[PDB]
Amino acid sequence: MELLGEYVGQEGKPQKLRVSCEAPGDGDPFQGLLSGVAQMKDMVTELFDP
Amino acid sequence: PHIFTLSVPFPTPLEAEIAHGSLAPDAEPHQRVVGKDLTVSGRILVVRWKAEDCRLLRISVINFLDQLSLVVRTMQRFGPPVSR
Amino acid sequence: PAVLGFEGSANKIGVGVVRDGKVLANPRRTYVTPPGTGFLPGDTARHHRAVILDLLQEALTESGLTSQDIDCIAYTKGPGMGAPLVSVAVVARTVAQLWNKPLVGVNHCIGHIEMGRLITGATSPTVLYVSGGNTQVIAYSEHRYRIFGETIDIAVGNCLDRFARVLKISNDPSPGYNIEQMAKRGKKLVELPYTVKGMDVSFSGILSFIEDVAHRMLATGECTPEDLCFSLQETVFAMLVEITERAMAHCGSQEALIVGGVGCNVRLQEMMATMCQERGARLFATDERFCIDNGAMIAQAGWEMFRAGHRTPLSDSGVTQRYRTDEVEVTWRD
Amino acid sequence: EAEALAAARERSSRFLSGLELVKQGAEARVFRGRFQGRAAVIKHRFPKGYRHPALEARLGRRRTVQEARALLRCRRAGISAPVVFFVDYASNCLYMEEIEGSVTVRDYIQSTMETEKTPQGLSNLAKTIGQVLARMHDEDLIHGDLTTSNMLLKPPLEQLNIVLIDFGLSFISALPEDKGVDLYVLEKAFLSTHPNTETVFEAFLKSYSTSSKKARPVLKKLDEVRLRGR
Amino acid sequence: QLTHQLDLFPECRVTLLLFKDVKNAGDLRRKAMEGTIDGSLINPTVIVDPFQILVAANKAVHLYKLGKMKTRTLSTEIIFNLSPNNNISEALKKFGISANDTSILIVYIEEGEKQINQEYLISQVEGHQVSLKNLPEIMNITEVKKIYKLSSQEESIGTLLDAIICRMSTKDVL
Repeated sequence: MELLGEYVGQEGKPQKLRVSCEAPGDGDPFQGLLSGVAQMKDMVTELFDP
Repeated sequence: PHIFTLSVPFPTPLEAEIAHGSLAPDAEPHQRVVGKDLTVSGRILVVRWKAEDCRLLRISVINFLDQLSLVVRTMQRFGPPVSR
Repeated sequence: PAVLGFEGSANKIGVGVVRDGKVLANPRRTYVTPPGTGFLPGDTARHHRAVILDLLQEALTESGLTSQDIDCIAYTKGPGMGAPLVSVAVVARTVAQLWNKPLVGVNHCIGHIEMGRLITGATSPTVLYVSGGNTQVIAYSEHRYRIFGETIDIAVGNCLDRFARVLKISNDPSPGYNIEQMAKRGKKLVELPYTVKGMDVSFSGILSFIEDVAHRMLATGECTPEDLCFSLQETVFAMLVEITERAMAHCGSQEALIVGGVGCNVRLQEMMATMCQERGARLFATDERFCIDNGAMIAQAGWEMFRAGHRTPLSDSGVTQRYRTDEVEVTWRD
Repeated sequence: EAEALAAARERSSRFLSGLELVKQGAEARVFRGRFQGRAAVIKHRFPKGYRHPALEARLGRRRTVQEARALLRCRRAGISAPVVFFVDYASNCLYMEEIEGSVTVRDYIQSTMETEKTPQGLSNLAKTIGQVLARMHDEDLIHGDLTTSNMLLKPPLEQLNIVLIDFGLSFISALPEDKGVDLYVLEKAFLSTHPNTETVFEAFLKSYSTSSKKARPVLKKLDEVRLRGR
Repeated sequence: QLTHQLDLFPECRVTLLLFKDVKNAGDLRRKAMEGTIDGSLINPTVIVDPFQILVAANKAVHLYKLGKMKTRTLSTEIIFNLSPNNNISEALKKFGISANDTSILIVYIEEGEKQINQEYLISQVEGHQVSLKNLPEIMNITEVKKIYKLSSQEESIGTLLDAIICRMSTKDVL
């Protein structure tokens, strides 16, 4: 129940990331979902570009 | 042999099947070294990408994830997923 | 049934809402650009994504229909651009899997020609067809669409629009319009290559040549650009209508229609009319916006490619960079 | 100047008033009559089409001049070709003499199948036709549309002497691309006018491609046409 | 002699005469140039038929009665319109009368009432009247085809009338 992902190339070490989503009941989780969208974009960029 | 697995949590299996399908059948402009593995598990969707060069890798990642984001904005503006 | 023609190919986007024989909504945000810079795979996509939900909602509220009153999601199967089409597509596939609709691929050019069949309403005429990516003289012969006129390099739409580009005219609404109404005020036409090689054209020789004019149009100051406008009007409209009546009398046809990237011009209407009077043939009119790549034409061609029963494999479909109308299997007609 | 053109109007009215129909259509006018005692016929290209002046004259002029040059170079090379009298492009007229023995390779293939079964003498006609088309393609004067109805025969009716005519849609810069285009139109004419002559056409193809040391890139470009439809 | 009814600009009447027993260089050529001879004087040893003359004379009539012609006189035009050699110097010199003949062909073209007495010219030039069937006898093929240089392969499928016709058609566009 959270935006969950994991990268392993030939490093053999787990690069596991995940971010929480908006708990429903005060709104739809999709807002926290787009939040995690932006988050994962930032993460994949800042990790892979350098 | 760069591998990248990711578990998107959805509310219902409806979004599981949808976001599995609506991005699978495209033989991507670049699968030359990229394998797209879309496995639905309940209401979660696991997706595993396989690549050999990180540039087109990142392009696939972010392009997909924004096709995702667009499925999301549609499930906010037309959805959330209807029972089918 | 209703069809969401989800077209955007290179510099365009649009939602053709086709239902009950009318193109209810053909909205757009013509991706108008700095002078003569376009044909984008990337920012076309950025633009189209940013605006596409807005355009969907616009077309839907104009039509007043719901996500359960639309009956098809026709994405342009090709030949478009790479990223513009997949970004066009993911919405098509998603609203299909969600609204409970089927993904359907549709050829691009057959869309132009089907909207022409809605424009003409004549007995299976040959069609000179030209857009930003086509130079064909077509007739539906032997169960398929037969290519009698085929370029190798460029296209009358592509040609006239790249010309109006390299002269930095106001890209809106269509460079063709600018070269059309920029014409009448120039004289002293010249001789540019006339290359008709039996039933096939090679428009490349046209375009490049006019480029080599601009230099001496500024280095000597003894010629105006309106000259170039009227001259290319006369020349290329001649070539096209000449081979049109030729391949017309060949197949026993006396009809002619011009659709696509350059149909906005009216000089072509005149020359087609004259070649028709002389050889006893009849012409058909033309227009600006309809022969510009809306989203309505792909919805139209989807009406046929979909009413028949042609479905795309839900497990494989989408990206194309060439998809020819004799690589098709047209079935809705014998 | 316009006075000479009025006199030309007068002569065009005089020579061409009271003559029977021969044929007229679509980039061709053709009549028939006498010339100083001899027999002759007429072939006419024209600035009689209206799209724009200042080119239409150039158009008709270059058209008829090309046809005249083609007939001359053809019959002077050695190919059997008709004889021309004089070329007055001031109205784009053509006076061509008739060669007697009116029969086409179309008519031959039509008639000789009554005695021929599993074509053998027709395959030999195909041998000869390949010989003569390679002979034309020695310096590659493109008939621009080879056909079964474009090959006449002059007697004797045994040595197969045949004439090639109507070089109006012509050019001599032969590109194996356009050459394959020609050979394709050729095969299409075979299949259309003649049902299932694969033995005939194969005899013909082998005869030509043997008698012609050039058909290889031509047929390769033809194969290129086969996968794109040109 | 015999008179005809030309076509393709028909307003003229062409007439041919054949004479013999001539030997002189300057006086007769000057007689021709001075117009005191109103016919057109040609050697007999390069011609094959009166039909070549007829075609060249029709060329002359047509290009004259428009004035567009390179020429200005009907008489001198046919002589160039026989030889397809675009170098008009030799197309006038050789194909015309030289001092290498004991016989001459005369071509006259008549319009309306412009009449030139026959006995007048018969007196003007020395020679005996001979009928027009003597062409093949003086015809020396060894030198006739020297100006055509035509291929025997073309001769295989026809006569030498149309072989010499097919090439006189093309000296104008090229």
